[PDB]
Amino acid sequence: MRVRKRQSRRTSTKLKEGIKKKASAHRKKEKKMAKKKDPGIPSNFPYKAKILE
Amino acid sequence: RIWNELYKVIDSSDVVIHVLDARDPLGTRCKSVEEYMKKETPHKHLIYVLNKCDLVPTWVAAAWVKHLS
Amino acid sequence: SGNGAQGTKFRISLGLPVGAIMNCADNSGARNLYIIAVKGSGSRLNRLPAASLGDMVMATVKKGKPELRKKVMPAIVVRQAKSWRRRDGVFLYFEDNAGVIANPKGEMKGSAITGPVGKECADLWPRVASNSGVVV
Amino acid sequence: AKSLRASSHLNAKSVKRRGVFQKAVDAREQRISDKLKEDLLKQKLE
Amino acid sequence: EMFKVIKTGKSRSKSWKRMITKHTFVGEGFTRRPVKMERIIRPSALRQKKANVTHPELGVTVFLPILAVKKNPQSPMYTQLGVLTKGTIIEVNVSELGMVTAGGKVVWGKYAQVTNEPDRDGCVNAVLLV
Amino acid sequence: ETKVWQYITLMKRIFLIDCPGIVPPSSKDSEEDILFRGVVRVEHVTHPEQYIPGVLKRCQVKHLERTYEISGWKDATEFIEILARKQGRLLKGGEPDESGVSKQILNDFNRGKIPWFVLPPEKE
Amino acid sequence: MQLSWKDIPTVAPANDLLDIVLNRTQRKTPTVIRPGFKITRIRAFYMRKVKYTGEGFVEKFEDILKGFPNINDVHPFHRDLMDTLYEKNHYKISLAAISRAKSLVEQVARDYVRLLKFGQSLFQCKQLKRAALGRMATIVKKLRDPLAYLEQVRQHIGRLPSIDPNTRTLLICGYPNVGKSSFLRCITKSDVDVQPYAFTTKSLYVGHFDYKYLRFQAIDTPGILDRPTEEMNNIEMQSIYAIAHLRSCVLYFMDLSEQCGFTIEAQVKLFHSIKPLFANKSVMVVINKTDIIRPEDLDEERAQLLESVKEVPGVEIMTSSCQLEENVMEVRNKACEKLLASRIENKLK
RNA sequence: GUCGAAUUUGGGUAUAGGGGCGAAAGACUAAUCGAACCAUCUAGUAGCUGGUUCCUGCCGAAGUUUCCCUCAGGAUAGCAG
RNA sequence: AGAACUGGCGAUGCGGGAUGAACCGAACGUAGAGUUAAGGUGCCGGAAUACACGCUCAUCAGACACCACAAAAGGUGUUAGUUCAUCUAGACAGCCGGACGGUGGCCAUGGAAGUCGGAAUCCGCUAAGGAGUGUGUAACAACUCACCGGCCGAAUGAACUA
RNA sequence: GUGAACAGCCUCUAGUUGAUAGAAUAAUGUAGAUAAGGGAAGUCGGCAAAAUAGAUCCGUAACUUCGGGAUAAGGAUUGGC
RNA sequence: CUCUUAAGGUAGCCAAAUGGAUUAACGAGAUUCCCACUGUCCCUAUCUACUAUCUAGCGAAACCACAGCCAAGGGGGCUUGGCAGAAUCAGCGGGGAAAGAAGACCCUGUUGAGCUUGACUCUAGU
RNA sequence: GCAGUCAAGCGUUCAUAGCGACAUUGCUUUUUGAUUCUUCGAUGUCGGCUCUUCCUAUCAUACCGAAGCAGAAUUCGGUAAGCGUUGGAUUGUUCACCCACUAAUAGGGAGUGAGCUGGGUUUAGACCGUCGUGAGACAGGUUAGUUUUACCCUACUGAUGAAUGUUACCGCAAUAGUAAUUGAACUUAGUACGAGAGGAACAGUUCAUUCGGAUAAUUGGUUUUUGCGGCUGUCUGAUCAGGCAUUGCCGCGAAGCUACCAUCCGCUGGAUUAUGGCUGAACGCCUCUAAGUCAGAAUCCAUGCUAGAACGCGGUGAUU
Ligand SMILES: [Mg+2]
Repeated sequence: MRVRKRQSRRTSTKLKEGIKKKASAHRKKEKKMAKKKDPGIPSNFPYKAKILE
Repeated sequence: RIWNELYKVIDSSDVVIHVLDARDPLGTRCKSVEEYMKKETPHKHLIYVLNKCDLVPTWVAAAWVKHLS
Repeated sequence: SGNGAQGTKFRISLGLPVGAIMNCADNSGARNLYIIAVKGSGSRLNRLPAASLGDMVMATVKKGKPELRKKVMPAIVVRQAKSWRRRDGVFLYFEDNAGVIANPKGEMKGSAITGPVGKECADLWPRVASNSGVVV
Repeated sequence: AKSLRASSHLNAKSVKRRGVFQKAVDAREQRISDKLKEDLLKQKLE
Repeated sequence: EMFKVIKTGKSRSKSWKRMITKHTFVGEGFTRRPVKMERIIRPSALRQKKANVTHPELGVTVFLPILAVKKNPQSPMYTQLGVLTKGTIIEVNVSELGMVTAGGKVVWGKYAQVTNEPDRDGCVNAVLLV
Repeated sequence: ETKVWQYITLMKRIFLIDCPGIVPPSSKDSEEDILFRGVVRVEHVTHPEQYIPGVLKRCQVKHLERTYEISGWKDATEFIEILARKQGRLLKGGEPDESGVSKQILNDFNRGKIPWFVLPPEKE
Repeated sequence: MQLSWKDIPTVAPANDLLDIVLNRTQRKTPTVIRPGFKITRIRAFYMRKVKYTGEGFVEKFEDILKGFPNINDVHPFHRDLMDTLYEKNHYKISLAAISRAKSLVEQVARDYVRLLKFGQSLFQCKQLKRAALGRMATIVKKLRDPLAYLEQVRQHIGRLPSIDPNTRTLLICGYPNVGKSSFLRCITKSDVDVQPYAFTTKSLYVGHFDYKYLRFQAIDTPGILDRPTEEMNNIEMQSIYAIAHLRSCVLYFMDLSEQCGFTIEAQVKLFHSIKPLFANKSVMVVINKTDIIRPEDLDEERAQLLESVKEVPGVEIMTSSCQLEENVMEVRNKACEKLLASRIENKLK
């Protein structure tokens, strides 16, 4: 009945630049932390036997 | 407030002293605090004092000091 | 509106703000009552609670027998001293404020009430009417 | 306390209205129409 | 950090004071210094007379009294101040654990290193140095 | 009077200190006993007159007679009344001010103007 | 209080209790705070949060500490009954653990309200408040079993019959299936099962009835067996305690009929083994199902066993049966007569 | 608050600037006093706030390196012509 | 956080991201014609309410910085895939019957017979049948399920990925 | 004249009619007051109002340096012929 | 190098009236409490004199980049929307580099001095 | 929080190279409600008088499910902010708690640091205690101490105004707001519920609390009607009759104003949140849901009321 306020969808330029800096920091951290069987023939293929030969 | 001031003066005093009214020293005792001084701070002496002797007969103060000695 | 009163009470002018003194009206031995709260009082900001004739109210015994002192007890007003419009169509007011202590159930404590009792109070508390030797 | 807009009290009043609550207004409107016709005849007579 | 700038007097200009913001083992014989000479401060609420030392052997953990702060890294003047700060070694009364060195001289004290930061919680956990 | 502690010096080798009076709370504190000990200011008590009877429990009758020097009282109500009459204290037309005289009675009991003391325990 | 403590605060399992407490703390207290707020503001916020959680836990524990009967110093009858039912020692240990958890939560809230004042950063106050809430949860986590036991005994203790030992009473006793439950159903309005199987009543039953312008409460008991006062269940011990603690003419029903297949000599042996309990009770034996046996035809050898019941002066072998209720009125009249004759003599003394 | 007194006050005279006076507040000293006013040195001292006036075309960088206990103050390679 | 180098600004206009210290494009004399970038082509706003193939009903989706903290999963809300099993000597579901006998197995006893309490849990016959998955009696009884058999029939079931 | 009084008010000789005004009496303001019942429950706080006020007579306590408290306090009266 | 503790029953030995500082009076000094008292309040209402209102005449002051409708985004003006009809009169104190004021409070001066000392250089006087 | 254990998963041998969700073990002051008469340095101000507005993380009111709910009473959970959420004591301080009423005295934002206020940003006076040879501040405390709107603009509450050929009357309504809330006495009833202890609910009636709009019919208050009568000083020669004493005072005092300090009133239809069902596949069963659909909250929209676009509109009379 009484509609409640919805969160704004605006880009929030400040938040955009902050998310970009946080993404660059997370990428640097994931790069720093990085230092530490074939599927086979799929089923239901009509010509599975032909590939074996 | 006065309790925090009491704990501060007790921790800051090398030798606490406990005055007692001559009219009724047994009723002037601050019991439960002397046990805290005995336990948490054994080094503290907590010597008794008996002021206002003039308001009571001298034999009464003499018996009081003899009992608290 | 309060439990132990027979029937609903019609509105009448208030005249007993909390803390008002009132003379004792019964043989319980209290010399005067000092109101401290009014049961059923309408809560409001900045509004001091006040009572009226026939209302129950807690009150300490400001004077009287020492045994009754140092305790608050329920009390029913028997006189208001403030003008109020009776439905019959004539204003009236008691010579002085008065009341009587009573149990929360409303049963009377003293054997009898001294002095005239307001009709509105006797109609609301049957025990007060039984203990009242003079109605109006 | 029940709200003045509460559906239950409104339905109870609507059920109560069917009887004397409507019959009284009906008889009142009938008497009013009769008095109006009488006032009209009193003017038309003169 | 580690030194709050306490201010005093009707005019808070010099303020002549500092106060530790972290737990400290003041010692059994503290006997608070008189306030006029009191520059550093170690408030009693932050003080602790015990630590939750845990013995790696047997998996047991026991609350035992602290005894002394032996070696605090990062300017061991903090060790003179008794600060623990997640890594300081501390002597502890290990007699409750039943340790007994060879030769029949029963042990009643052993080193222990605090792990949990005192500032973030009131408990003073430590791993026993076997 | 001792709102806060203050440092003091004597001989340069020792520093006196004082703190506001402590009253370890207990269920046995027997409020009226808290009043007889002087811990409470008598001026603020709602009913000074009701504490009067207990002052007779401690002080000997001969001292209260010699001091005031009103005497002949019983139950302490006649005490307060005769004291308010002889002292000139009274409410207008004309009842004695029993409460104000009771305030002075409690103040004298707290200041030691009326001698009193608990009996020391008997010697072994 | 006494007399059916139905006012117990409906204790809840420790998991649901901690959940309700954390929810009430998150909902009632203010939540939003920002790093830019003054450090004193964040400190007062976390202090109010910890104090609210501690006060809520203290209230939740105090309501249980106050609403429980406090079995000790209530009455020997109710004390022995609750001991036979809820294992009195465990019933005390549970509430003692409740009080211990309450004192621990109090000490934790106090130590954390004291430590919190010195926090120099929002993260430190946040970690301190989280540590206090987790200590309170761990204290609640150890209370699960005692809280469930308290919830069970509350569900059982809240439906116990009302009774005042000082008030007039008349106990009933006998072998199972004798019809004592039918006698209670006939003598008073209280409903009780009358099924043929032996122990139709696993617990005490009560039933008020007026007589001589005076109230009376018949009290059926859940059977008794001839065992050497050690091989017995709480039900039989709870019945024996109801007799030992309750004066005023306990009734010892008996049935000579082949139904209730215990030999009448066994009934006399049980009456003799229970004889000492009745030293002041003014025993009134009441044969049951007389219509199907009519002991006037009883063999003289079996009748001699009734003479052994007569060795105690106070016994009276009343006759009664459910099929002829009119005799039950005479039995109730004799019981109330002996009761008044004892009580009036007790009052004049 | 005081109003018979260490009381209030008119005129004259003496105390005049690192001085005078002060029942003492750094209080008064001509609407200015923890040091009054007038004219000269004097357009003092500028670490610094402010401003720095008409037009067009070409070229056109800087925040980086040494040297004083050291911020400060600056000297020095470098950048452009 | 502490060092090196490559770049924009500072000294910088112009087009777009509704605008913006950094984003994308981009070599600033005055104009005409023409061709383009980023960014768009329903209106404000110049340009297709174009084409062809797939998913979305959200009780405030979405056009969001979203290859970043909440982000680990939960939804019987949808679509496409991987793996493991049954099957006209009958796949899932659907309706009916059996679900047996030492036996009411050994320990607690006013009573636990599968189902208030503890350690085992076999043989006998079957197509199968468990000292018993649950409902309910004081116990029993009875109902019901794991699995089989009776009837139509053909694709069906489970775990993960997108 | 009234009045204890050169306390307050009116009048006698004498001196003035000078302060910008006309029309209504909105809100809100400055100054002076009243108010049914409670009488400080408002406020940090009896902040401000109010209450006794002159005179005749009774009477006046603790303390005290014996001088004071003191007009202590609490009480009866005040008109006119 | 030994070595430290007895006091008795309501007022005492007593020192050549008193053993007082817990001191009387006095105070535009500050503080606690009681009687009367009353609109501080319950709960505000009314009256009077003058402003405030229109009018006859005279006639400023502060301030003034320009003038003033708002929501969101912009690391009162710019962007997207809601809107928006001359001129105006009386209350108004929510906002306006609106007056009024903003200071108190934080920091550096190489700059002025009121003061102090076995800080340095001098010095009346002795 | 610290130390440890299994592993649903991850990962070149492979979890035992390493990690690891959900769980779990040992400690933080006593298993007989015993104690807990602990309260321990916030260096920084927070707290209060009038008052508007917004949120749910809902104390109460309204509608529901569960809980050993037989009743009453009570706990949790779902929706729900439409209306309520009180009068005070304590400063030898108040980052607080108590009593009493009420259905309840729930938590938060703009706060209102030029609306006013105490603690306080408290400079110039002084004293006590600390430091320092001294000047002075300081581990402190007390005392007394001038920051003074708007007539400018805008916002809000009221009030005029040329322009619909002129004027006057009666009208419609887009728009913005909106209001009523809570408690309790009869009957049901001493009935269901209970062996008792007590003790329901719905419909039908009747009063009360807070708030809002109105009026002086009656009571109180208010007096410049200076209306009437009286009183003091003084003056007009005395009486009568009159002036001043800043409305001189007193007793009453109409008209007006005004007080829950007096009185009246403040409503009746739909769509919905949680919930309970219908039919009905998805999935040959089932299913309140996928379609449709019924009942239901103080909710939303309406009824009604308030003002009426001064550039929204209609009818009517006169129109020199
Ligand atoms: Mg039976």
